[PDB]
Amino acid sequence: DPFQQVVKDTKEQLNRINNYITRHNTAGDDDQEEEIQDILKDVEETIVDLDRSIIVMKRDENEDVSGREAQVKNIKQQLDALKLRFDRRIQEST
Amino acid sequence: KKSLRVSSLNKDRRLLLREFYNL
Repeated sequence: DPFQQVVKDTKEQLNRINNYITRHNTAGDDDQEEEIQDILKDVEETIVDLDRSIIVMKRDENEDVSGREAQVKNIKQQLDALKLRFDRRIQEST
Repeated sequence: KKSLRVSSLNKDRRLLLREFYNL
């Protein structure tokens, strides 16, 4: 299933950046700061893809809409948790 | 050197996107 695959890719991408923030508390590498901002943007747009997939799939008599939109909610919460860590972290020095 | 991007993620995104019209 391609949707479940993206859902998994995204959680793991999010986690990867989360782990990085935990190991490099210091808001430094302008490179990785850009790279992190690039990936997070990519994720915002990936979540629009997932949401879109659900909307056009609502007629499909198998598909588990409510079970899928619940997984997208969760991913939005995860992204939003991390955008906060990132923003908080930037206000810590240099 | 340090590497954050997940492998296969662009490719999986393209599969999901290609399914979008499939009806």
